[PDB]
Parts: sequence; C-alpha cells; structure tokens
Amino acid sequence: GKIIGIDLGTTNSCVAIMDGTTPRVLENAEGDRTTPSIIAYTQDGETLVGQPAKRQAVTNPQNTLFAIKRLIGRRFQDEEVQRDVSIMPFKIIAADNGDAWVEVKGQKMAPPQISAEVLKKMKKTAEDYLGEPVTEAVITVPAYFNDAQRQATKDAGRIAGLEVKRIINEPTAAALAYGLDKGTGNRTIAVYDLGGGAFDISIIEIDEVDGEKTFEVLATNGDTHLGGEDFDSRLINYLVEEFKKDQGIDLRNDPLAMQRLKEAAEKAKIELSSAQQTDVNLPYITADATGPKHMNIKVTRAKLESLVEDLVNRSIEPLKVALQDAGLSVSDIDDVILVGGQTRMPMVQKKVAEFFGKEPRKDVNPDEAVAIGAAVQGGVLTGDVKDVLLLDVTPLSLGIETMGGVMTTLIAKNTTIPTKHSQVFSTAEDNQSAVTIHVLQGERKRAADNKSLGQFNLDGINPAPRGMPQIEVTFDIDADGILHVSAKDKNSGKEQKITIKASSGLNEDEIQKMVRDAEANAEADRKFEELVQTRRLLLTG
Ligand SMILES: Nc1ncnc2c1ncn2[C@@H]1O[C@H](COP(=O)(O)OP(=O)(O)OP(=O)(O)O)[C@@H](O)[C@H]1O
Repeated sequence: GKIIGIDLGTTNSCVAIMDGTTPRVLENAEGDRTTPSIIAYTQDGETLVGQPAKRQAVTNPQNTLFAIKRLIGRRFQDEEVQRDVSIMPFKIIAADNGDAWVEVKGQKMAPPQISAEVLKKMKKTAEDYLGEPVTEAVITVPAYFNDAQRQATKDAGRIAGLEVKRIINEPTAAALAYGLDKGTGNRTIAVYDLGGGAFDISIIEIDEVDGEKTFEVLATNGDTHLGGEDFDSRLINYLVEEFKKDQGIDLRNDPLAMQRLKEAAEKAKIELSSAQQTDVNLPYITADATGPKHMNIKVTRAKLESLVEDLVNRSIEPLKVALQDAGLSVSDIDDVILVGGQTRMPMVQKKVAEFFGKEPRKDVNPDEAVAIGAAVQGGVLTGDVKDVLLLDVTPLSLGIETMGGVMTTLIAKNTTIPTKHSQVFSTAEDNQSAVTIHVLQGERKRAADNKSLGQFNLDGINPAPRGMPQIEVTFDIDADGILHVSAKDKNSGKEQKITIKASSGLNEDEIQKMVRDAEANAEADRKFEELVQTRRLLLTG
C-alpha cells in the first residue's frame, strides 16, 4: 500500500513518513533522526550496523565498514579507488568479473549486501514504529549517478527484501520537503548537494499550473573531489605535522591512531558549526621507546577556513557551469535551500550569502531534508497527496541519419523520461555489409543540420538485393535520462548497442530561439524531406 522514501547517504541515513498532510521524521532505535552508515564485524561473528558499528571502528579497522556509498557499482581500475585502496584501513578486493568488492574475515562480499543491512535497520526502524511489515520503497541516489549505479541501488534493496517502487536522485528528493511550505509555486530553485562523497549542484524549476504543481530539473553536474570525506582528509594530513614538529612522530602509518584520530576529527567538526574552541584529549594514542605519548593541543576555527577555502572555490566553477546549462540569470533564481549537515558551518553560508546576496532558507533541516522529501513520493503513489506532478521531459527531439541526409524523428519534444519506441529501417545497397547510425538531436529535418553526438556501426547484416535484411533500431532513455541506443539484426541474432548520457543542463534561451526559428521555417523543412522521398526510410553507409 504505502511506499516509504529512504535517504541513502554516504555518512547518515534518515527515515520519514507522510502522516496525512504533514511529514514526520521517524527515530531509529537509539532515538536519533539520523543513523550513521557504518558497518562493523565483531570477533563474535555478528555484524554491527549504524551507531553500534561506528563505535568499535577504532579497534577494528579492517572489519568496520564505512563510506560504502563510495564503492557501489564501480570498476577496480578507477583512479579514486586506487586512491581509496591506499587510504582505507580495511581490505579492498576485486570480484571475479572485475567489480570492486570488499573482503572481511575471509568472506568475499559485495557492497549491496552490506548496504542492505542498513535498509533492514531502516526497515526494522519502520517496522517497529509501524508494528507491521513494510515492503514498497522509493530509494534515493546522487544526481550524477550513471546507468549501472541506479539499477544496483534497486538490487541492493531486493537483497534487503524490498520492492523498489521508484529510484529518484538525491538533490531532487530534498526539494520535495521545501514544496510543502506555502508559496513555493512558479519559482526557480538551485539544489546544491554537498555530501560526504561528492559535490552536486542541480537547477530545478518549480512550476504550478491549473492546480497541478510541476517540478523540472534545469541543470545538474557533480564533482567527486569536493565531498565531505575530502574535507576530513584536509585535517588528517595536517594534524600529524604539528605533533611531528614538537615530538618527531609521523602518524600517517599508524591505523589504530588513525582510527581514533578520524573519530576525534569527525566529532569535533560538527562542534565548529556551533562552537569557537575545544581541546582534543585522547590519552595513550601511541608510545615509543621512552614510554607513553599523549595528545593535548588547543586550536580554534580560522585556520580551517583558510585550509578549505579552495574546495568552496573549486565548487564554484561547477556552480558557474550549472547556470549556463540552464540558460538563466540570477534575476530568474528565486530561492536558496540548505541541505546537508555541513551547511551549519557559518563561513559556507556567508560564502553562499556573498554569492547569492540573500540568506539561505532557515526552515530546511539539513540532516532530515533528503529523507522528508522521499516520503512525499510515497504519498503521491498512494494518492495521499493531491494535485502534484513529477515533470521530467525532453527539451528537443532525438533521431538518426537517414537517406538523403534526412533526420527521421523517433522521439518528439516534451515526451516524459524514461521512454522507448520502435521503428523499422532497411539497407540502401545490394549485398550491403555495413550501416552508420548517426545519433542526432534537434528540430530540423536535414541530417547535415544537426550536432554530432556520436555514431556507431552494426555489422553482420546478411547480403541481399536491396532492402531485405531487417535491422531494428532502439533508443532508450532510462529513468536517469540516459539514452540507450541498441541494435539487433533479427535474421542473424547479433546484438550491438551504445549508451548516450543524460544532459547536464537544459538551455531554454538558446532552445527557445531555435523553436521560434522552427515555426518560421516550417515550409522550408517539408520540401527537402519530400524530395528525398522523391529522389521505409534508409540509412547510409
Ligand atoms: N553539525 C554538523 N556540522 C558540520 N558538518 C556536519 C554536521 N553533521 C554532519 N556533517 C557532515 O555532513 C556530511 C554528511 O551529510 P549528509 O548526511 O547529507 O551526506 P550524504 O547524503 O551521506 O552524502 P552524499 O550525498 O554524497 O551521498 C558528513 O561529512 C558529516 O561529517
């Protein structure tokens, strides 16, 4: 019946539910509206997840798993994983198919089984609160996720025993919370998503027409080098040099010290959004030949702002990129929303306040906003929320190059994504051995008039006197907005395919110039295609 929304965070998870008209964030078993995303394997053969798993990490670096959201769906030879292999204290291994897996206590295990454990805790958190079993779910993912990662997010839920009703991306989920507030229609909003694992900026339009509120993403892009875990690194490296300057010991090579130090580094970081000072007292952190060593160093707040200013500045070019892709001016941008626990630090809000010239909205809970919005999607699916429409549509038509230099339209503008449709084409020459599929986007009928987005060949077409082999062309734009083009020659069984990425933005000012141009040029476009018909649509070499 009801469909729950889950914030799958790198660092914390959060559960919320629609209680009629107003959303409620549900507490986990400790009473916390957020649960750390950490998994631990104890000597006694049981697996800890959440706040219990976080606590035993300092003595169990190999069998305490955290930051598993950085491992799901990727190949081992990726640079950051090699970057990740060196810094992480637990064991990273390759799966038989080349996937990135982990191995704990001699058991080779994939991340989705591990992440499924948190959902079961979230599931049990929901089951204890509701007193009944729960099985239908909408799950969130980052906006920069590719084709392989989202499907893997669906599968992980199934290993946790869930039917995944919807995948939605995380910057979109947090915004649903904001739109419950009054006065949110007909505005342009920016979703700046800075988590533990990455930077994300999304541009979203909130429109309301004829009693229906519609939401459309105008731009998105991401940068995985600007996430909250990269900030913690910017402290682990420095802290060793101050002790080394005073007493000559390099801690980078001591994981047990590194395990307490990250915990000391992580918990204190929360404090500096509210606080101005504190003293780190971690007795017996290590020792050398002359006996025990003790940490006691006083340090305030300014130095950190000096240390991480470049990360904020390197996130700006992705912000600058987002506005061009959406085609908007600052004067079209109506509101600022903070999501994520790290925005409670004052300089980021000021750096944002200087940039936007207005204070970010203070009514969005940074630890809970993502979870609250995902719960709304469940109410839409059950009918609990009325007069709301998820808008995800194509700005321009998509197609392939055909006979005579003609574009044949396969997908008309403003069709909802995901989508798939089929059409039959044939061969142009006797005994034709090859075809070129030139993937094209635009509103003009001449193929030579569109932008090259890529092109591909399909071979193995059986020889025939022209037009007999039957080559079926499929374009698939999946729920991530990514276009999958596939081809199978039905008489032989062969299959080849390509993938075409989702756009980072939708530039309507330039698009609207092209559309008005197209209305003015309608008659010029017909005669060319009809005289190509004059000279089943055909594909060139
Ligand atoms: N009070 C606080 N002050 C400063 N930083 C905080 C606070 N609470 C949490 N953080 C930081 O915010 C980050 C987690 O934010 P959030 O839970 O929204 O991320 P996520 O959804 O887990 O990440 P991603 O979107 O990349 O998957 C962590 O770096 C954590 O250290």
